[PDB]
Amino acid sequence: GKDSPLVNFLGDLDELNSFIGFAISKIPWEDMKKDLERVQVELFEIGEDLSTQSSKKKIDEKYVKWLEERTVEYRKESGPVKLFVIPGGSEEASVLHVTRSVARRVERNAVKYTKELPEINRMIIVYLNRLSSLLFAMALVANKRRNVSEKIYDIGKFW
Amino acid sequence: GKDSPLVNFLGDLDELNSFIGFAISKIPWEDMKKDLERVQVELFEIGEDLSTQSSKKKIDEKYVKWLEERTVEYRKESGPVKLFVIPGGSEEASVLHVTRSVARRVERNAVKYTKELPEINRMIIVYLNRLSSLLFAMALVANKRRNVSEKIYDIGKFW
Amino acid sequence: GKDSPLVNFLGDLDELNSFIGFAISKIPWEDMKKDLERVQVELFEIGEDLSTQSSKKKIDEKYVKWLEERTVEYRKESGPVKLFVIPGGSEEASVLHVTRSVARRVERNAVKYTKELPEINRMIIVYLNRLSSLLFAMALVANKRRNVSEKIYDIGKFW
Repeated sequence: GKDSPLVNFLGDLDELNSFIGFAISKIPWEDMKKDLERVQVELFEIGEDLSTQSSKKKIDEKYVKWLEERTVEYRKESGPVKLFVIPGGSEEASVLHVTRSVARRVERNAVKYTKELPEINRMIIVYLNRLSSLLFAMALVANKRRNVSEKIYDIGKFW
Repeated sequence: GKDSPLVNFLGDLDELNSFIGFAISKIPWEDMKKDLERVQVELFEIGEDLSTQSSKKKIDEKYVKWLEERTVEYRKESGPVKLFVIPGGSEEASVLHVTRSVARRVERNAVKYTKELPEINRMIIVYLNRLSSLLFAMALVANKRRNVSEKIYDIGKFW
Repeated sequence: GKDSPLVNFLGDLDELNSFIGFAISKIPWEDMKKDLERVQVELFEIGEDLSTQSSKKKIDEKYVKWLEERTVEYRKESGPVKLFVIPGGSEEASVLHVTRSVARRVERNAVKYTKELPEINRMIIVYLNRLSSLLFAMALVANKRRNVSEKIYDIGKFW
């Protein structure tokens, strides 16, 4: 039976994974390609965690850790940015922002699916949350590397 | 708490805003880039309207007006087109059509969110409706500027 | 009245149709462009089937047949591939995978819409299911034609 919470969650993961594959094909920098390729493998691990109630794979803090550390490294390169950043700029940053918004849609759906499947590993939602911040940091670096300035809808805070 | 109607509406606005950022990065014409960049700022204003029950920003008829006037200008350039237009053609028109279909998805979701949040400013749904027609008109002009003919699934009407 | 199951189904078909239009604009091979252009026309026929309770157009086995036969031809060219394929590679295969994941989202939604509209022609869901496999086969051929190797998250089976 389809349309189930599990099938839909796996479907959302695949959609996100496919946009990531598209971002990788449009980004020329090896550091970002390497990081994103690791995320794709881990999205498959997340799917196996979900599909086997954490029996075959179990997402834990180390997965989340790596996302946070890479996020810190990209931000070190881009430097501080005013919030909010209007998504866009270089085609590389633009595709990363699209991918980021899809990751956020999967994150919201995951919270909803957890209501129907309380057994879902909570670390999965944390991973998804950290992933969107990593994608955001990568988009900032993409524009910097492309000599493109960030467009801001200024709310008075910076990151 | 996430998964709420407000958080989901804001998430949909961000996804649309990100596709618009992607369309801008793929379009070489300054008139379209200028118009789309204004829409991105206004999507942030729409988000603030929603988030503050129209206290900090309030979408009104003038926002919608500008969308309609620009729509008329693009259509003046493309001339009449038979309906239905099969989405595609130049990469520029194709990305505009994708963006248009996402705007329509946000518009439908907005109608659904209004059921859970009757306080939402109705002008927001009107803005979203006009935006998809503007994106459609821009896609027609994009193909014309690219010497690409529109593909038609003819229903006997023209616009 | 919007937000209805019919309006949402038609909206999902349009979103899928628009991504297909985008994939066509990014693919240089005439065989794939021809096949995808036929799918776009048929998505409009599916919309008319839905909108007229199969009165004006009626999706039947021959539609599905053509999808399966073309799928077999692309697979003959790509040869066998290990599963699971991590979506991505060439920009052509990447956009095809994104389109494939959207087709799968429309397929899942269709199952849900059928619950609210039991009159929907069941062959429509079958068509959507076959379409995602065709898109998958095309993505394999796209990478082969681009000298790009498939990335695999190996589950021990091949197709």
